[PDB]
Amino acid sequence: SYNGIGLKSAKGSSTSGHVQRSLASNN
Amino acid sequence: DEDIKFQRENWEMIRSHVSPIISNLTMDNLQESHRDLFQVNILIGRNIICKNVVDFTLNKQNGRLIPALSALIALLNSDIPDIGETLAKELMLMFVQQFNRKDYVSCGNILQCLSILFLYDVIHEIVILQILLLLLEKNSLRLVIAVMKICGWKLALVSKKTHDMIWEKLRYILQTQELSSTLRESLETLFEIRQKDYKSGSQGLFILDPTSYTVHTHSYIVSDEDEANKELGNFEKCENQIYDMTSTNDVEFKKKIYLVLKSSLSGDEAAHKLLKLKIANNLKKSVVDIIIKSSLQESTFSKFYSILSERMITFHRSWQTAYNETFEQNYTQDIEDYETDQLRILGKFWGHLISYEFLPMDCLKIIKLTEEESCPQGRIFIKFLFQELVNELGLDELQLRLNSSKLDGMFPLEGDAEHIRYSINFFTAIGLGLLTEDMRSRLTIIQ
Amino acid sequence: SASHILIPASDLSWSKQTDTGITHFRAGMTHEDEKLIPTIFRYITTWE
Repeated sequence: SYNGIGLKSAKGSSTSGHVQRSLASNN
Repeated sequence: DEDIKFQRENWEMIRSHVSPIISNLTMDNLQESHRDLFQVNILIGRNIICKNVVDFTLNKQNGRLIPALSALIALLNSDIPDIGETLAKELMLMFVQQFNRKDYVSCGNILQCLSILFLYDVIHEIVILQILLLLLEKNSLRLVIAVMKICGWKLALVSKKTHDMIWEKLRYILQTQELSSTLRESLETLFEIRQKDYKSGSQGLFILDPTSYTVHTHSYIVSDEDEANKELGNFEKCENQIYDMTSTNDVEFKKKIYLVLKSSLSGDEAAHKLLKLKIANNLKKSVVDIIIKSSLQESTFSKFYSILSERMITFHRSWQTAYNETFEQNYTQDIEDYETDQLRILGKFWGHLISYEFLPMDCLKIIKLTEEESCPQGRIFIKFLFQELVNELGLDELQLRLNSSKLDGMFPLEGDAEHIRYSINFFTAIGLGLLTEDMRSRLTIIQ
Repeated sequence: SASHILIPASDLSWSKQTDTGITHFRAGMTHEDEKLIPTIFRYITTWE
């Protein structure tokens, strides 16, 4: 969910806006 | 007479065979127990094999072993229906005797046996229910709950309509009638399991397929005088591939990890992309080897492969053992092939993980500094390892970790002065000689 | 290519305050059949 991360929109970004959590950052 | 003599020890040994088999019957031994039981003449020892099941059940040491016991009976009932046919009889009368005796301990012993046998399709749902009608005709409620907890799963599958009627009379017990307290809490627990759906009365030794058990569902009712055939347990007198020389599965995997490793910008991106793949535990030693070899194609050390390796180790402990297994596999085996341009990449790579405690100092105990169990390229790897320990930690902090390491490979203290003369001569050649102050005191005492 | 790369996205409200670290990744360039196109930052040895 949009927990403060990601984009305002994917319209002008030229990306998809797909956010996935970094499995590397845990501790 | 020798024929009576021969038949009596034959009767004895069969009796002395069945009894230790039943006393050694347990789960994951059921098939080996049944195999050996089959070779003894079960049919001649028909009541002997029955009574050894009944008494091992009744004894009240068992009860726990009841589902192991009932599973053997279904094997027997599949193989010879008459064995289960007779054995289902005795258990009915043993219930009827002890119900009339009011032996509550022995009743529940039999009822757990009759429950599981219904779970293993040995006996019909009819013979179960009528017992339930008798018990619910009195109070008898401690007995009847242990029945329905184990058998009501299968029973509501088979005979839902009459079973639901059993609950409705049972439900009338709690709400509209007064009940003794300790009995009453057990009764409502059954109601609780009923919503919970019986998922803790439905586990056991279903060894036999539903078409491998020959479906001798014995339709015997606990109102039938059952012929109580104790007599056959007495003694009597019978006048009667393409070999895989190539590893193309590994190469396509070795390419995929390399393509992950080059498509990333940062080490945190490549780490997440390797953790996204969910690599199986047999390959996670090999993925570290692809990382280390791709770190040597770089021709210079990079902080990319460090922070890649740091996020591997802190993710799961199986990656941390994979770097510990590779650090031994690199030093003891792979040093002989590596050039001196590749050894300065590795010593700065392993020097970085050790200085930030991703690998412990106890992994350095494997490395031994002798004339014999040392490589000329291995001394080059130790040199570039300790330099990254000096530059990161400092010369005082590295002195503290090596004192806590209590290792003998770098630090000989117990004797062997040719090795103390060796290790002082090697460490001062590196450029770090402040740590050799312990050895020179040990050396001059030997002189 | 330099843009078939997961872009680090981390909590812009609190990223102005402190250095959060890389907590999440935004997708960089999208394509139907997944290809991991390499980027030259892995091929150029850094200045340090």
